[PDB]
Amino acid sequence: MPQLVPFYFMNQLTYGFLLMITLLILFSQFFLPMILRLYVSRLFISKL
Amino acid sequence: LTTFSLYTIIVLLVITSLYTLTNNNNKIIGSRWLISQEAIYDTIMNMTKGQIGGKNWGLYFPMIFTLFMFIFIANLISMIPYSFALSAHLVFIISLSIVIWLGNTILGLYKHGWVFFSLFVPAGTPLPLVPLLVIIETLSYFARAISLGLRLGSNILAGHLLMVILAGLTFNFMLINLFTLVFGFVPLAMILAIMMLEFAIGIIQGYVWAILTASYLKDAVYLH
Amino acid sequence: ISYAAYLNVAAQAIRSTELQTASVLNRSQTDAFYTQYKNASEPTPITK
Amino acid sequence: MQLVLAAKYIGAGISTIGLLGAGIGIAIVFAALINGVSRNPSIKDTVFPMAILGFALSEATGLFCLMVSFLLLFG
Amino acid sequence: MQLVLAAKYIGAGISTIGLLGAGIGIAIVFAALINGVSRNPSIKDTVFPMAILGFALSEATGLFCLMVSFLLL
Amino acid sequence: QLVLAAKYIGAGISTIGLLGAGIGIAIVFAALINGVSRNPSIKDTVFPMAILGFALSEATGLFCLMVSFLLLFG
Amino acid sequence: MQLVLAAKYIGAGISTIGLLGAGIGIAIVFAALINGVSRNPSIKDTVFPMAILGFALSEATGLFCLMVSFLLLFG
Amino acid sequence: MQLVLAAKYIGAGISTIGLLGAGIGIAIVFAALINGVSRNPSIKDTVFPMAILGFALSEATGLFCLMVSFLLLFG
Amino acid sequence: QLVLAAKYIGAGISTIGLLGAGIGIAIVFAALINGVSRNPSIKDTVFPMAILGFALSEATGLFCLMVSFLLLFG
Amino acid sequence: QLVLAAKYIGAGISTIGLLGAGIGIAIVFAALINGVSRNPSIKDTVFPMAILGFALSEATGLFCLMVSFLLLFG
Amino acid sequence: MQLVLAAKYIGAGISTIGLLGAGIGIAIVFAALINGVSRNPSIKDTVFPMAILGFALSEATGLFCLMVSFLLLFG
Amino acid sequence: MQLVLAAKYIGAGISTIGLLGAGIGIAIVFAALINGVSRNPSIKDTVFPMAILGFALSEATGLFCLMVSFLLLFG
Amino acid sequence: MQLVLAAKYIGAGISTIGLLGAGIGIAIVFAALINGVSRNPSIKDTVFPMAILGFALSEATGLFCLMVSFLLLFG
Amino acid sequence: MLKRFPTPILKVYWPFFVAGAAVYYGMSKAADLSSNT
Amino acid sequence: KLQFALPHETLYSEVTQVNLPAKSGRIGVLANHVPTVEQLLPGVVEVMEGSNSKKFFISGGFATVQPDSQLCVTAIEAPLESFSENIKNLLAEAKKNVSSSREAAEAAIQVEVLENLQSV
Repeated sequence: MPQLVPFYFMNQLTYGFLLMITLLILFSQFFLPMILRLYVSRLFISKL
Repeated sequence: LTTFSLYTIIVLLVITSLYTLTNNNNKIIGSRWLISQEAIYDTIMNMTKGQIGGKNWGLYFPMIFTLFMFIFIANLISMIPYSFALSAHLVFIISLSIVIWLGNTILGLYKHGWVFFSLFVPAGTPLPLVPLLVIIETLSYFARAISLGLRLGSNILAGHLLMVILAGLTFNFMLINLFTLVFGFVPLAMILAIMMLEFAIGIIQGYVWAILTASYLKDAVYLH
Repeated sequence: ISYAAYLNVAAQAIRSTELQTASVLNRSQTDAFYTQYKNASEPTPITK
Repeated sequence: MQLVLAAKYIGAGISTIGLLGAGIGIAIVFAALINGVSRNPSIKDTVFPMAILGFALSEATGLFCLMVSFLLLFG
Repeated sequence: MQLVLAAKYIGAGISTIGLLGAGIGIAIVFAALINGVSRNPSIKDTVFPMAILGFALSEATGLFCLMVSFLLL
Repeated sequence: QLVLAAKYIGAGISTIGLLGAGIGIAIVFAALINGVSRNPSIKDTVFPMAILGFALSEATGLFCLMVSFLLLFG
Repeated sequence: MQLVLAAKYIGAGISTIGLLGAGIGIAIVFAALINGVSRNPSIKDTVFPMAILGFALSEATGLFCLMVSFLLLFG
Repeated sequence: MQLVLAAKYIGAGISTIGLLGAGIGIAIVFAALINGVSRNPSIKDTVFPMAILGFALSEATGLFCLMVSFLLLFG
Repeated sequence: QLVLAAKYIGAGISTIGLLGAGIGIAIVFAALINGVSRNPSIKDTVFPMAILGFALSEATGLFCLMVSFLLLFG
Repeated sequence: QLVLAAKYIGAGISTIGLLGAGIGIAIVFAALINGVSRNPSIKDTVFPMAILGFALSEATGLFCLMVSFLLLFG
Repeated sequence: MQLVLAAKYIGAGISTIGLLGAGIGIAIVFAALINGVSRNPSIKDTVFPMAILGFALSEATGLFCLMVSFLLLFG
Repeated sequence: MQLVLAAKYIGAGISTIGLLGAGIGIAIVFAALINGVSRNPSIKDTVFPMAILGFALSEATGLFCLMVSFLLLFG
Repeated sequence: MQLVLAAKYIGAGISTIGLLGAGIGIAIVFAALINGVSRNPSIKDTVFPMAILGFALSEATGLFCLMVSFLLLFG
Repeated sequence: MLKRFPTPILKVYWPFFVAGAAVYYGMSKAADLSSNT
Repeated sequence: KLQFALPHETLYSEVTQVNLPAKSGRIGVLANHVPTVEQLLPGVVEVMEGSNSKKFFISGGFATVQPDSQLCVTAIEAPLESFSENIKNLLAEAKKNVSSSREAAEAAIQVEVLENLQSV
């Protein structure tokens, strides 16, 4: 079955490993430090 | 094009919207959608500070976050009825597990030299069974290799297949004689209960992934 | 007989090697008579 | 022909055996729930969603057995 | 014919085995109820609903085994 | 005659299931005696509860038995 | 028929398995009795009637297994 | 013939399985005896005959199982 | 043919193995409840321990399941 | 022929009965160790009782073993 | 030969049953860990090494079972 | 004839299942020992002979079984 | 002969079941270790050699199942 | 809104990336062998 | 923390591991422990604050981990060295006494103390 055994494995794996590296960079440099900023901003007003 | 390729794009676009369309231009007070991803951020921050807990825990805090979110979104997309999985294409998830496992094994070799095999002396134990405990630690070390991926894969694949088989039975349940059309809502409710359960076992599995490859990362970074 | 009576006997036993002091010995020897009273009435001052 | 159809029915029956352990499992979690709650009088609000989680997980093992039974029974 | 009909009868029989776990399961729940009630006394009004819930869920697993027997019959 | 053989066999297999109920029933009554011995007084509340559980645990064994008879007779 | 008479003898064996459960069961009731009675002492007056009730049904489950065993065995 | 005689032997083997439950059962009574006797220090004069009764009753199920085995075995 | 029959039958046999895992998961969760109810305050240390233990218990079951799948598919 | 095979198989199945007795023996002895650790001093009364409990549990197993020999040798 | 190849596929299934024991075992060690750590919260650092040793050994019995399965599968 | 030799090797396998019981049994006796020492370390010297005795007797049931395995296997 | 070669491989699979008992056994010993250490905080120096001994003996019984399995599988 | 805050990842995740290339290559060959059937 | 207190002494009224003989067998209390109340049986006691250990022979009492990590141990009279040969002789006489004569229980307790003393 297509949802069991395909043979399209290298095609799949190419698009797959690309999605992982994209999300890794995207989270790490962009979206996570923008959460860390929310925390630090709340704390800076809290400190002041 | 290719359904798999199209759905890898859908995962990326869902994740992009979750840190853009969720709050406007950063409002300190917080916006209701972003409250969720604050709590997720904190419980994985304080969890992997709890696990590996080095000074490089936060260096693997994004990595453990994108291993969470990948599995978290791809077990909502596959839950749509007319939808073609990515994660229940096992070959990507199991391959990804093997990549992380090898990247732990290499990391362990790098971090703990050729005395990496001292990891496979589990504890100080009697010397005539020290070599036995190297064999049946290493056997378990690459049983750890496939368990992590295949756990998640099996749960999601089996869940969808279970629902579909019961749906096919309930199609013919509602296409036979009227005494079977009495209590026609009860198999629908049963399939619905399984569908509720399939979300649960997928979200727990993303946490199980991320704690388990934190336990493996604990092994890889620091000896034991 | 009470649990604390058991403990009492144990404490007395504990004042038995020979390295003992008077205050210890005094803590395990005391004189008293419980005069069980009654409703005026009063059974004798029977030694405690 | 007959043999293959037969083989499918037999294998399905054997698979039904797998379910029993999960059944007992659900009970064990609930037993712990009752005993804990009777010890504290008050742990219950925290413990109850935890208990539901344990239930679901135990049940799921049984679901896997069942779906395998269905694969053999129905095909 | 003969082999398939036979296989149906056999397969149904094997399916009954699954129920035993639920039977024991139900007993464990009620045992817990009795233990809890004997331990606290007063917990009972909260605890009795929890016991009923646990009972129902245990029974459902056995029910699945039972209906599979009926299908094979 | 294979079918007739199978009919008798099927009954036998179903008989196995009853063993579980035998243990189960005992567990309910064990709990009764343990609880009652610790409290004394719990017994009057607990005995109705015990009987409910007793019946329920048994009923599962009755199902296993029911399939045995159903197979046996056809 | 060889197959049918054979199936009766084999089938009888299978039925006898049911008895094991009653064996463990009876023991569990008596275990609880001895523990309970040793804990309380004097619970025994109430508890001995309770114990007979529990013995009886546990035994009865065994008797159900037994009568089916006899039924197959004899014919 | 060969099949029927064979079936006696196979059925007997199967029958012998049931005995395992009784083996554990006797131990469960006796464990409770030991445990119980450690609990009271003094219940024992009542509890020892009470325990022998419990042993006998659990054992009886075992004897029934053995009986079916002998009926198959000896014929 | 005989080989194909053997795959389906063989698969059925493997499935019995899963039962042990089902009991196992529950034992960890029961312990979680017992531990939490006993200390109250242990919950935050014990909860990650419990999830890890759960995962490992599940893993043996998963292997049984995988042998079943392997026989079914080939 | 078939009969010869049958006695060997039947002998195998009968051997399994021993399993329960082996568990039984340990349960009596476990209770012995537990009792003696509880009292420090129950042992004088209990040690005869423990050998009795052991013997009786074992006796059930001996029934299994003799049936096995009755099939196999007989 | 169909019979030999078939035998591998049946036999593999039979082997798989053994693995269950280790599975229950793993849970038992972890259960003790949770209860133990609850009973003395500061025991955790001492006990956790002991726990990992025990985990590995208990699991190992399951592994040996699974190896024999693979020998039949791929033999 | 081939059937007889087949039955020997199958039968050998069947008997091997009995050994599992002894494997649990040995552990139970040592578990009792561990608990006894921890609950009262002064009991330890008294318990140790009883532990070795109980171990041997528990193990023995399995060793009887193992000899039966060789009787079937070799013939 | 096809039957006999298949019988060897089958008998191995059956033997593999035996391992499960030892697996549960391993866990029982380690569970006891964990419980005991929580009682004393400090018994472990005495108890740990006893635990290793107990583990080895339980493991040995498991290995008896395994060697019969390999005699059937290979031999 | 979105802002790049550089995270060192080259020095962190090199063994992961080396493993990825190797598995990619081995799976390329595995995929080609599986697409024959 | 720890309080080892008595009517006429306040021994250890910080402390890290305490080893106690209790109705629950022998118990060790280390840092945070579950909050319990257990009656201490007649005892040989070791108290360790750091690695340093002080040994007491104790008349039993009650032990209570308080939820503020105050291990209240209360007992009637204790040092192990003060308690402990001549006593063994006296206790032998007391063992004889149980034969003749509440007094049976008293003399029985004396025999228990003799066992505890033998442990020293």
